[PDB]
Amino acid sequence: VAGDAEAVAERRDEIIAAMAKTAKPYFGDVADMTYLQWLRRYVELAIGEGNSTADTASVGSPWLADTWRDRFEQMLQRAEARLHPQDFGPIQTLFTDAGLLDNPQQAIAALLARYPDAETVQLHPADVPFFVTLCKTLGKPVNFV
Amino acid sequence: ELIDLVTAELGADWPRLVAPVFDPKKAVVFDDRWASAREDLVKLWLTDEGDIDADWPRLAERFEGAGHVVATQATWWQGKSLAAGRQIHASLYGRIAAGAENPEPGRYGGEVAVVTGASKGSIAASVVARLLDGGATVIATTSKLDEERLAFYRTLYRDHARYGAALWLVAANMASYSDVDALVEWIGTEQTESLGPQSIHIKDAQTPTLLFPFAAPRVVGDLSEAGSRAEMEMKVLLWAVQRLIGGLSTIGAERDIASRLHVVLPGSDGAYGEAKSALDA
Amino acid sequence: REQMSAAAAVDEDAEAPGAIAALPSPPRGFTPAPPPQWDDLDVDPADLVVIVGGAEIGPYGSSRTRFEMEVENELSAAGVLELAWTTGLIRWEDDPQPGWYDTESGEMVDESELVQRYHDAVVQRVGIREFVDDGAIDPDHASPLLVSVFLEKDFAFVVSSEADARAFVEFDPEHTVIRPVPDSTDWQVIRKAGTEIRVPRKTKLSRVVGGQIPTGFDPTVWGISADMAGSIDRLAVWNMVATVDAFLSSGFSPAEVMRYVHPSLVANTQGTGMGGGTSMQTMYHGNLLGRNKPNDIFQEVLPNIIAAHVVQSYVGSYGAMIHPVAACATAAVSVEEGVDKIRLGKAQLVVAGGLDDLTLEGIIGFGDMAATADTSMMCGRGIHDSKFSRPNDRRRLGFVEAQGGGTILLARGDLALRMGLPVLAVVAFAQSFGDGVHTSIPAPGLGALGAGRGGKDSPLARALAKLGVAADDVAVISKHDTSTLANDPNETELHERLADALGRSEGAPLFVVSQKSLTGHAKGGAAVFQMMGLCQILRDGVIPPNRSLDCVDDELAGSAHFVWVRDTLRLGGKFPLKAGMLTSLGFGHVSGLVALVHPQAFIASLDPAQRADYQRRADARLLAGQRRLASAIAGGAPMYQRP
Amino acid sequence: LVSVFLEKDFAFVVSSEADARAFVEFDPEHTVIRPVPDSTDWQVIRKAGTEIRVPRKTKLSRVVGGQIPTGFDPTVWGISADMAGSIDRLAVWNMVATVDAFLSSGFSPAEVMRYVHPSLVANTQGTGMGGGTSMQTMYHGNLLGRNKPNDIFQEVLPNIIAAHVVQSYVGSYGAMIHPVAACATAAVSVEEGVDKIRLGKAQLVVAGGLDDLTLEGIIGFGDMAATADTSMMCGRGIHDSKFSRPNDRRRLGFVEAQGGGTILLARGDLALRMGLPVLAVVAFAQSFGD
Repeated sequence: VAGDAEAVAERRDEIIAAMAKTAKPYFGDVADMTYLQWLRRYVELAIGEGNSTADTASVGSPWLADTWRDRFEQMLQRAEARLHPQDFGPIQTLFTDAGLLDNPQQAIAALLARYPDAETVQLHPADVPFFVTLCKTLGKPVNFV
Repeated sequence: ELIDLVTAELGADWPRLVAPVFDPKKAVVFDDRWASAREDLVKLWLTDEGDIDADWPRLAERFEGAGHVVATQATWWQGKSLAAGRQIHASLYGRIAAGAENPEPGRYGGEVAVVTGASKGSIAASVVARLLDGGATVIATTSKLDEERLAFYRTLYRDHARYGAALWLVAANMASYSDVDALVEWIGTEQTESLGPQSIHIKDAQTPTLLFPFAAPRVVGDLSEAGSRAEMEMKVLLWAVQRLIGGLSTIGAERDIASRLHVVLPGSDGAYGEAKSALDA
Repeated sequence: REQMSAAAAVDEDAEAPGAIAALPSPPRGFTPAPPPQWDDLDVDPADLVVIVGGAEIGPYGSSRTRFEMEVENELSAAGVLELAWTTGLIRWEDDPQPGWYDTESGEMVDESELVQRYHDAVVQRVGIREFVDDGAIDPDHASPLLVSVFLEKDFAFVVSSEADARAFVEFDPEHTVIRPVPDSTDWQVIRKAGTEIRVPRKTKLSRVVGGQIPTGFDPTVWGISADMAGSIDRLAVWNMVATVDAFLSSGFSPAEVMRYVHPSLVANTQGTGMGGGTSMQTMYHGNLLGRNKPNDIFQEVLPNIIAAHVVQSYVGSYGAMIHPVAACATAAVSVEEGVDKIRLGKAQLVVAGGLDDLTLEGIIGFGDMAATADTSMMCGRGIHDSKFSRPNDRRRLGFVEAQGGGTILLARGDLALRMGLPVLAVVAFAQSFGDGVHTSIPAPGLGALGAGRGGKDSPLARALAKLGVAADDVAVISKHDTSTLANDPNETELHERLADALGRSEGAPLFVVSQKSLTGHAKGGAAVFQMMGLCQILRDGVIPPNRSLDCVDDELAGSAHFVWVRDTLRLGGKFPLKAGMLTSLGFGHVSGLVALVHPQAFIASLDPAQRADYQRRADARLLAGQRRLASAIAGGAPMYQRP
Repeated sequence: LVSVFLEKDFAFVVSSEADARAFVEFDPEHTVIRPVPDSTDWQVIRKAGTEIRVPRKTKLSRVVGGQIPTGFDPTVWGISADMAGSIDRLAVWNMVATVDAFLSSGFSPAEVMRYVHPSLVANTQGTGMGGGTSMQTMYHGNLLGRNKPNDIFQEVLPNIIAAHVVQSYVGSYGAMIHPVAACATAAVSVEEGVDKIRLGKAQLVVAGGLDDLTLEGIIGFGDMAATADTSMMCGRGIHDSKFSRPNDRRRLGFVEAQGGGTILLARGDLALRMGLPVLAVVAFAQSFGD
């Protein structure tokens, strides 16, 4: 397929099936995702079960890379700044670089406790190129497509 | 030769300090109370019942001089408040209707007052507020008339107005004898504007009774101006106000004899000595 | 001095350690007022005409930004983004990095900085303001002026042929002398005394204030191609913009309508007001100056051909196309003919509306007519630029002209139920009128009260009683109110007569809404402004203010029912609004009434399982429409794709 | 098309100093100013690059058409001379046609007002374009300085034709709808009159429409080229009265004519109750798109 723009959109779904078969899969359609669904899919791809036995950054930190953990904190902070009902001012955020950020499950549940509409409100159309150029940059390459 | 004569004698900025501002096309009339009364009846329904007791006499007494229409609409809101079950609001609208029925003219009935120098947060502004609260016809002068001051005087009227009160608002420099003479001619003879096909009646004719010269001279301090300023402000007090009292006493002279104008002078240790020196001329 | 120096200078600074920015919120659904309460209606939804879509284009752009500036006097972040996208201040590019870029300087703007860096620019570009030329031509071509000089002298010439010289001197030869020049291979005419030559001096009356479209409105950013914008008249361009806005704001395509009904049951009654005044003066100026105008613009300059372009391009409907001209009630008469076509059964989805334009010829003719606001007179009275239009005010001296209009989408309640469509209002009554014998033209019209003959037996009261709306339930009057000396107190008299003809209880208030102070008097496209305003009022519950009012005029004081509003009354669940009344007193003896009822009449007509499924589908379509606008505002996949 | 550039003397007229200054307001960067006290004015003299409009007006002759009878005097009906002078001739023709229809079927609108209420009588005469001759008359008066009335920009509108008809003749308060489709205005006015009667909004509707060919009309239609070219048809050898030949092998476009008229729709109940001459029974009226 590769290198052929029209052939990509021709056999798109076959590529999705083959990547879901292999161990570096695709997302859903990211422009249709909910913020809660977005963060849970990222944690499912990166951490998963806490089951990995290869080259961790330390013991007790489930992230395989510092670029992956600040990837996750920038997605959390844009979820904050996007779902809050204000468009101007600096606002007190959560996630002050702690074990609450080192544990991803309690990080997500602390978001949904404050913002209940993170379960329903879908993703803004300008956060998709944010997410692509966020995954593009200069670190350990990411665990998905 | 003449301009540097005036520069050496009076000052460099003399024509812009003395330049005439007054123009009778820019006079603003604020005599609508029935409309703001109806809108205030609406927003009393919009405000909750918990904050009515905080202003229960004041809200009962704002609607004293109003119309038959405001009375009937107050009874309509009373009926709807009885149907909804707002017992405070029902008695409030009954009180408003009973008060708005009353026809008698107020404390300051027909006292055509002229107040000079009423800015935001000032004693002259509070005097204008109490005169409108009595129900007078106030003529306020001011320096420049723009959007901020227009909103200020409009909210001042719609807050403090009562029975038949009217507020007229003109832009007049209180350091120009041309403006003082034009202002007393305007308060004297009428102003009828005419367009092409027909005419418009604006100002009837007015003879004053009060006078309040609270004219603040100037707030400028970035010029090192004190030598010319120390006589220019003394002009702005003394000869401006006695030219003013001469004109306002003149305009209702031969029409209404035994009708006497009334002046209240303000005197504001050394400032009190300057005030007493301003007095005993 | 010594206890003022201490506290003010050493005032400490405290900044929060978290301190994350604020971003413009993602598109969430509408939050309407808590709806009122009335009983189930025995009316079947086959006998209801509802307003499903609607969009406009005027001095504030779309109806979203116009209503936001109408209520809260300032734009939201989405409105700033929409106007900066529309007026060309911001493009989306992705070659250095995907993001919005500035037009003139080209930098990655931050979403947190959008309002604080672009609010003042769009507030300058948008509103009632001084006439700014957007034709890229010389302003010294179209003005009446008198010249009559007589010339007795030499005529220096150009290289023409002998036949062209002879055809020039065909009219000449009794008033002239002919001399051949072989060096230029022509002749030379030389005319005697009495010969006048046109020496066109073009004057300039400056500072016309008006209600123009936003400066730098680029309709190509919607998706209309450049050759389309160049060849086709700009009224038809605006009509395409408004129509695709209405369909993609209520979440359609016409393809779904063609799936559910036959193409002969869809009509289009967009009667454009005058029809290319700018286009006709462009034709004649190209004819004089020799500009290569197309040789079919005399064919396709006609006012029906605007919506015929709309039919032959976009909707493809075979149905009954009726284009009316009353020149200040075209939208109103198009709406009432669309609704009585639906009352017949001739159609089931009608696209109604109308558009306008002010020309140089328009402003010169209206200045010669002298019922508009004279700029010299109003600046003599000392009124700023944004407050010339002042209806129900003591210092009013004529109307302000604006350009724009739009479209609304009428549909039958059966289609609304079967497709699940967002009902914005329920049309209960739409009607036009004449005025009768008045030979003296400054005598105004009053005969729009024929809708209320008989009291409770009148057809207006009977239609409102069919929908379950009593006489006191009519709450808001969106008056015509052009801010002239004539049409305000008599229209106050007209609504007073309709109120006590319908048998209004004594002292029930009527909220007077008049947004001509906000927009201006777009001539035949004003009823679309009024209907979008009244639909949005019945949605949100708020009442907009008349911000250009200072003192209510005296002779209005006899009206026993009106409430002139000066501040945004936010009626939540405190005072429910159930109906509304428009008027349009058009040019030259024409009047128009149309009532509107809150959409819970439509929700109360049907049965209590289909109402739940209907609310699901309609909310889904509204949300999908506005997030499709958000996808078009950010990424791409533009609106108006042409196969 | 004329474009000549002039570098020479400008002989002038007695104007004021202020009028001369207002003339040379646009000028002063392309010219020289010289005052003349003997004429109490100035004189502008403009350099090279200065173009002057030198309007030559061509003549395409022998247009064949369908005009109104030559010497049609509508004053002989009864319309006054000031009415004919001030009011547009489309509205003049509309008054003629309407009084012809009423006095040919034997009415007055007064009898209609006797038998029904004035809000049940309408007027839906949507005139086709609306004063093309009137608009070019306005602009030619504006250029040449003819003292045109200062309200003709107001009352030039196409609805105002039948609004003159209502404010003068019929006096009906009813639903006035004026449509423009520019070759089916009469048809769409008739179908909107009949479905208003099918509603019950009216019981007597005056429908119709009118047209006019202008010099602008014939020039624009000649540039559009779907009309009959006089040179082509005289090359084919066809006489003056037979250019319009539908369903013929030698047809090459339509012939334009001016006119129109009015018809009077009424409900059968009024027809029976007043005894009116029914000329036809309308069974179906409908418009369509494509």
